[PDB]
Amino acid sequence: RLAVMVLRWSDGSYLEDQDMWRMSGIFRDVSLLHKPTTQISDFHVATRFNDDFSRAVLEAEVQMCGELRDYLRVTVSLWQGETQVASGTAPFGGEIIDERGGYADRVTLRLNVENPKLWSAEIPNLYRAVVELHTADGTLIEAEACDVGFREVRIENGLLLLNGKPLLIRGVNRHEHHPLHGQVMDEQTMVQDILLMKQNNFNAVRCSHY
Amino acid sequence: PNHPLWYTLCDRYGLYVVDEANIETHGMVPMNRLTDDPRWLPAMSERVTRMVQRDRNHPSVIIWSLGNESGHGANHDALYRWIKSVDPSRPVQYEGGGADTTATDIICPMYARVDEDQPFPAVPKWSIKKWLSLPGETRPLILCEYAHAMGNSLGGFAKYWQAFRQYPRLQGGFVWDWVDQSLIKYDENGNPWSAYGGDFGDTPNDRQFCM
Ligand SMILES: [Mg+2]
Ligand code: NA
Ligand code: NA
Repeated sequence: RLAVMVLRWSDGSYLEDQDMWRMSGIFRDVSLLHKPTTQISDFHVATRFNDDFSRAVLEAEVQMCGELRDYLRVTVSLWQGETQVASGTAPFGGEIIDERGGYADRVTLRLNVENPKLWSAEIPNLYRAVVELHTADGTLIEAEACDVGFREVRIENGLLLLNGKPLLIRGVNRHEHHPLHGQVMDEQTMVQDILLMKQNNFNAVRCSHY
Repeated sequence: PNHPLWYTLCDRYGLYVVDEANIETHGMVPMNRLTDDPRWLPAMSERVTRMVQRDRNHPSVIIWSLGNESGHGANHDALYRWIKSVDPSRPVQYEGGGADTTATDIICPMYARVDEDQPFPAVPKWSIKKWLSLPGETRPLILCEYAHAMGNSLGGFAKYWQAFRQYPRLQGGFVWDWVDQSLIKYDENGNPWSAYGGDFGDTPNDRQFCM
């Protein structure tokens, strides 16, 4: 038995003065997650490009918790559909960062990707990155994963650029609102919103304000 | 460069002066044919350097100009730097080659409009409001020529001044121009009349464009 005492007002409310209905409760999903003792505790995916975007490096920083061991390995593989595009495997132990050494509980993988299909609102090209925590001879501990979009966002010469091209934001602010369920969001409503926005030539959304 | 008394009069009465080198090669094709030519650098250098040597002590002169309507050549870049090196006390401006070249401290277009773009190839005349904020652009904009007062004209003059006042980096301009270049001729009875291009048997000519 779980018991949850939810308070309507808190010191937190001073930072939650958005122009919206003031409601309360357990209004998003509750879940139970099982992880092994030795586990992926964090991972960051970055994508860097050459000048013409004909080459990319996918860089993946992975962190573990649990007992450090020489036999531990991380494999990051990148998939385009059912096709494996790139893969890297390394033991734990980051580069030296200061006078006391590096992160023994971290590893950075670097995958080369030739002519990556680029992500934009116009063509949302996605790859699948799988992060496998495993033993040297390939016994899996656990896998995490995310969708990867190869795109570069930068400000140069006073212009916001996506993949080297100046954006024109056709944006709208969107609160999480349903007239019957209040501030509880469901997939069907989210999808309905996305289709309508795209059907009406929007390419961008601001998470107003959370 | 003007008659020397002009600068003395501007010093005393109080007018800001743009002193301009006697260099205009408008009729060349393309406009920079001579001013990109190192063979013409000596001749151009003297027109700039001798003006500076003559007029550099006048307080009314606040800006140097490299000339007018001669495209943009490497000769302009050399003479721009020569002025910056010998007289750091005055900005240098030059409109040729698109009004925002590396030979000018001031975006100084001629007849750029307030709101309307005129995107000519190579040498566009951006709307002056737009021009200021083009990517990477930081300089002040002062029109070297605007509001062409030919005949019944100066329509929309107020639109310029509204923008000048609203935008800090729009710091005005110089109307084209002060005085009709009409010449006097006489009829059979000795009555004077105002003449313009072509009235002296001069041909080819550009008729009333001198006024
Ligand atoms: Mg508010
Ligand atoms: Na102004
Ligand atoms: Na004229």
